[PDB]
Formats: sequence, structure tokens, C-alpha cells
Amino acid sequence: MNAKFIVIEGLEGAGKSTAIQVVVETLQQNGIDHITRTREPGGTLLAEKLRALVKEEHPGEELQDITELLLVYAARVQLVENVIKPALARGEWVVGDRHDMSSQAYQGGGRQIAPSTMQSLKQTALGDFKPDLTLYLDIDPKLGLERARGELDRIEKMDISFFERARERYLELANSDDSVVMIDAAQSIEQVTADIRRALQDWLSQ
Amino acid sequence: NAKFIVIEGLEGAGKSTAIQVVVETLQQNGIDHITRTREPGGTLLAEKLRALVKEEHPGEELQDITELLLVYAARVQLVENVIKPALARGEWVVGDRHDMSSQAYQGGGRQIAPSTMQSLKQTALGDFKPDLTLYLDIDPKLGLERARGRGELDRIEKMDISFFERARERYLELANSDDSVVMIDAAQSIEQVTADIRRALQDWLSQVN
Ligand SMILES: Cc1cn([C@H]2C[C@@H](O)[C@H](CO)O2)c(=O)[nH]c1=O
Ligand SMILES: Cc1cn([C@H]2C[C@@H](O)[C@H](CO)O2)c(=O)[nH]c1=O
Ligand SMILES: [Cl-]
Ligand SMILES: [Cl-]
Repeated sequence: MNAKFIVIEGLEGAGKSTAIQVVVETLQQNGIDHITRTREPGGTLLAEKLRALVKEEHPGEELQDITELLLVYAARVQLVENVIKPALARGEWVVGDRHDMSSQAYQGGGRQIAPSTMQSLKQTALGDFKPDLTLYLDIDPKLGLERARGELDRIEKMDISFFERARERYLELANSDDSVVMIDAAQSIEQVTADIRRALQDWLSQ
Repeated sequence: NAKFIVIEGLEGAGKSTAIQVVVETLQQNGIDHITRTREPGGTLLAEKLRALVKEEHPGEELQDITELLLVYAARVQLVENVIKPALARGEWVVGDRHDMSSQAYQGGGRQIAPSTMQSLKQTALGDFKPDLTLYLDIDPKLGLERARGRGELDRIEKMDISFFERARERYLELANSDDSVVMIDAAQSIEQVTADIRRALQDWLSQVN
């Protein structure tokens, strides 16, 4: 095995942090002890500042959808170039909390930004770079918002249909991509854990 | 018919005082309401983006593509919330830098290819463009010696000389191939600069109808 980038995806409330930890422990049980964890938007000083700009409301100013996409991308470029690519080049595996699949679902599906725009901006910012394995934790939008309880950011204040379109695109990508495996996240902790731990052990042996 | 006039040039070419000349000239020809803008900036979010772009970043390297995406992010905000709405109200707009700056600095300076610049331009701004542009040309060295007189130099103002040479070189190609861009010599004196701006501007106003 050589180093890989594994991404956890899904709506908020899908138990992403449980999944991250499951993924990490699996790799450890498999003799992989050098692992880097990341989150997006974020993971660098500047990326974290961009995350805060994206999650806040701006007074006397409408945050345009394209702006939103440009910002998540600017944060993505920083992470990929300063943290992710160098870790992989050194033989360190990277486990991330969201990556580009989130822009496709949130900005593509949710904001309804033209797919052609999505495609060319992904091209300019990332070229060909892509995760090696993504675990998309799928959950019903209302169930998910009601598990995220315990303050709603600018995106989390959007109406339900927004999350439904995000979900639909997440589903279109998950079925059309063999490097994406779907996990039913509305099960109990023992079971989400079993399916993640089983889809990854599985994937590794391949 | 509201117009959007942009003043361009390397930093230190004398942009702030050229906008004044432009503003006063428009005021003599009976143009009542004018909005002033600068880029990146001009909105609370745009200003925060300006600081991120102008500031250093010990801890990490700021990639050229990130820089490009941040100036366009600042631009989309300004254009959509301030320029277009002001133009719709019958107001003229005079801005300190616009897209030509991304072409000179990110395209020429950073050497990002024209097709990348051109597709990000389409994605962010569509076919929106200023009606007139005054490019104040100046020798790069002289440009930086003047900037220093205002205050400390930003991340970008600290690049080696060739960066500014490539940007100037790009501004000149653009000034030459575009009929809506007119070049002013900033090597001249304050009177001479003021006078060419006033005349170039004067001509353009008549040659409209
Ligand atoms: C990474 C990413 C996150 N988001 C949203 C979902 C919010 O919960 C998230 C904050 O992590 O910002 C996007 O809209 N697009 C993206 O590309
Ligand atoms: C508007 C704009 C400014 N800049 C530069 C000029 C100044 O505002 C600041 C420092 O040179 O950023 C760019 O590099 N690209 C741009 O598109
Ligand atoms: Cl979660
Ligand atoms: Cl200047």
C-alpha cells in the first residue's frame, strides 16, 4: 500500500466525526500509524479564515453564489497544495472531513450553479486531483438537521429543499463513481461503524 | 446613460489623484451623482479579502490560483452589490482598478495563462466591462519608489522587478488592442498628468451619442 486520501462526506448531522475516527482506527489496526487529518473549508490559517467568512452573514451585503464557490475553492487550493499533496508525497495518509464532493452537492445541487461553471472551476483549481476513497454518509435531511442540534451558520439557515437537492447530487455522484461508497447513516452507532469498518477493510484488500 | 470609468496602472502611477481629476471633470460636464470604488475592496467582505491578499502569511504559502480566486471573489461582490446597482440608479462609477489588474498582475505577473484568465472572467463577470479605462503607465522601478512614499509595501509589492515588468508589459498589450482603453504617461508631472486625463476624458464624452 502507498499513501491515500480518504474523504468523509455527507450532510451535517450524519456523524462525520464518528466516521473519521472509525476510518482512522481501521488504518491503525492495519499498521498505518502516520495519518494527517483535515477539514474543509479549512485546515490552514488562511483556509480557516475563509471558512469563517463563508459560515457568517455579512451586514449590508449579499454574498453571491459565485463568490461562495470561489471562496470554498480558494480554501481548497490552500489545503491541497500545502497539506494534502505534501503528506501524500511523504507516504502519509490523509483523512479529510469534506472535499470537492461538497461543492458539487452544496454549490452545484443546492445553489443550482451551472454544471459547466462547476466543471471549469474544478479544472482551474484542482486540475485532475481527486480523493482515492470517499465514504458518503447518506441521511435524510430533516433527520440530519435534528442530529446536528447542540447555532445554524449561513448555509444551515437555508430551506429544506436546498438540502434535498444537495442530497440528490450526492446520490448521483455516489452511484456513478466506483471510488465512492455509500453508508446508510440513519442506523445505530454499532452499525454505521460496522459498515464503514467493513467497506474500508474491504477497499484496502483490493 | 451611466458609465463605469476605471483608472489603471502599476501601484505608484498616481491613481488616487487621477480619480479626483476624473470626478471633477465629470462634475463640470453636469454629471451629478458619482460612486467611487477601489479593488479589491469596496464592500465589507471585499475589504476583508483585500487584507487577506495584501498581508503576508507566515505559516503557509499563498498559491497563485488562490490569489486569483480571492481578487475575483472580491470583484464579484463589488460588481453585484455596488457597481451594477449604482449604474441602474443613473449613477456614474469611477473605480481604482478592475479586471485589467487581474490580467496584468495574475496573468502577466504570475504568468497564469490567458485561457485560464479568460474563463474565470466569464464565470465571474459574464460580459460586464467598463465603458472607459485610463491606464496610467509608469516605469516599474519609479512606480515602487513612489509607493514606498505612501507606506510599507504589501506582499505583492515585494515581488522582484521582473514581476512588475511582466505586468506592465501586459497592461501595454491590452491598452493597444482595446479601443475603450486610453494610455496616460505617469512619468510626466502632476500638471501634465492632470491635463491629459482631462483631455482624453473630454474627447470620450463628446464621442458618445
Ligand atoms: C467544503 C464545503 C462546505 N460547504 C458548506 C457546508 C457547511 O456545513 C460547510 C461548513 O463546513 O460549508 C459548502 O457549501 N461547500 C463546500 O465546498
Ligand atoms: C484588483 C487587483 C489588485 N491586485 C493588487 C493591486 C493592489 O490592490 C494589491 C497590491 O498590489 O493587489 C492584483 O494583484 N490583482 C487584482 O485583480
Ligand atoms: Cl456530522
Ligand atoms: Cl497608484
